[PDB]
Amino acid sequence: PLVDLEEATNNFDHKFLIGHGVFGKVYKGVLRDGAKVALKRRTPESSQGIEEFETEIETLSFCRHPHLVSLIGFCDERNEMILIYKYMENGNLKRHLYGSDLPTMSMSWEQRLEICIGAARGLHYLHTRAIIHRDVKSINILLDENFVPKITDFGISKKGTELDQTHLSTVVKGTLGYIDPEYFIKGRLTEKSDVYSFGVVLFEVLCARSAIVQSLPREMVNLAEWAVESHNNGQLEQIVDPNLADKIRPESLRKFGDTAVKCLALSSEDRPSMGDVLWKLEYALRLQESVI
Amino acid sequence: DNVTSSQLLSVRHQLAESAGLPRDQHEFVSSQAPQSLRNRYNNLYSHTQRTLDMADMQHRYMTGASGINPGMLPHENVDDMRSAITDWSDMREALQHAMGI
Repeated sequence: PLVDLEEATNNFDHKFLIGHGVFGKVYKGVLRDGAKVALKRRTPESSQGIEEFETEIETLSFCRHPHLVSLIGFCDERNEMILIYKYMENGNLKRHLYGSDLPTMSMSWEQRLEICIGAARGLHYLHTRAIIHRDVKSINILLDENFVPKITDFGISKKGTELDQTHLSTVVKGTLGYIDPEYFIKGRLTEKSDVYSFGVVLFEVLCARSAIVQSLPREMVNLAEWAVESHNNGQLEQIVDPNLADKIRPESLRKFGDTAVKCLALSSEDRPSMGDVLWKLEYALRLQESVI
Repeated sequence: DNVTSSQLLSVRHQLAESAGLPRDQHEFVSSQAPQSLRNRYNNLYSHTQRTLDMADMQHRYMTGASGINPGMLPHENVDDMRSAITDWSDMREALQHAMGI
């Protein structure tokens, strides 16, 4: 923080709208200056929501990136604790991938890749700043009026000391489908733990199996496991995605799947850095053009 | 909406206590399994396990006992297991019916 006080204070009475979370709710609102805004009211269930509220303040004081949700202000007044961001018109990536409703059909392959690249750029920057997100997922990737991806939610994120090389050790945190198994079985956390998590998002984008962990089908319950079962050895499956038709150039499909497979390596040792993940994605977007 | 962990755990135990067709019905599922369609039991059983586990996971996360967010909201678990209770009381009806033949 170069400038210190960005402490906005008590708006109106609550207009029931938009998303809901486990620790607190989120509402849309318009401010005195006409700015459409997003209020993460964290008063429902104060089960150490305090800690995550403060974490999302200091982590987000490095508020200077096009692919990181910009914090406008905070509260902590008369028992309340609300965080404030610009309103993302198009919501989250999950919403656009076999969630529910709103027509004009599905996203394009280019658009999908443009999003994945943008999300990578954000995560890579976090790693430049020794910040490990820990809670990377399709729900946590917001996109604006122009579908520019923005990484949201940092209540679980961790800062390191050595800057880049940090292989730290703490309690296990995250979402069921996205937890780095090495982080789960051992308790060791690394920046590469975000890479596995992002690796799931990649396949989530591809297959539109935006359900990821799905407690209905066969031995294909874990998306980060059923997809690896293919674009690794079993098939290189062109059969895993919804109706992306004959729109993906086979060479880019191999590249995208290969990268997403490499992200999901069991040991963090073998996973690519978000930096390389980024280059690979840009190259897979690139791999959609030239003659013989 | 707005569902509590105490409320949740209450619905969890409610399902667990009701996931149990009576003796004389089960006596004739491993002896006079009515057709093949009545795997509806063993499919529901495993599903109820899945429901109860996810519910138990959900609870620990809300309580602060664990930092693994299970992936769905607390009201989604109650809606899943309140549903699962009907599935059992239908099995118990379906079996009483099919076996009384």
